[PDB]
Amino acid sequence: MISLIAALAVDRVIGMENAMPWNLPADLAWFKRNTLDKPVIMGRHTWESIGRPLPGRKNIILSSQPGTDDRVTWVKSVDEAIAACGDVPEIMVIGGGRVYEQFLPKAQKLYLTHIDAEVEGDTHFPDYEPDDWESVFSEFHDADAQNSHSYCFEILERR
Ligand SMILES: [Ca+2]
Repeated sequence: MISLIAALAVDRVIGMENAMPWNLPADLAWFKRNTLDKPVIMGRHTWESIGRPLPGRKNIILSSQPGTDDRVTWVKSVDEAIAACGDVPEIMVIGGGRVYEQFLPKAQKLYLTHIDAEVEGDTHFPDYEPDDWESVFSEFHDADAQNSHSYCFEILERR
């Protein structure tokens, strides 16, 4: 099964030109726990922003161009990205906006972090109809000494 994992603020904003104006270590723990030892699919832009391969995860990068980093696997299409993952229990799509948009229709589960922040962004998580999904897990947290804003984790399974 294919799953998407994403952190969205209001209006489904997931990305902008500059660094995000929030500090959320708790989402980073969440992210790590949910993707550990599972193959991750990402678009070129996200790859560039992370800058190194994610440790203890097979890394698949989608690009129309030839790859520039032999440490990861580069694919030229959605279908090949899938095939390069092999036979695994769960494939994680970690971004970005263009990528999620193409994988949403094939995903069976979503791992979302809702952040209570209003930011100007140029990238949005695709629109989804909550009714097509079953909320299997949800858990709210207030901002604290370590997390700049309140947030909520939620796990949705396709009905
Ligand atoms: Ca922003």
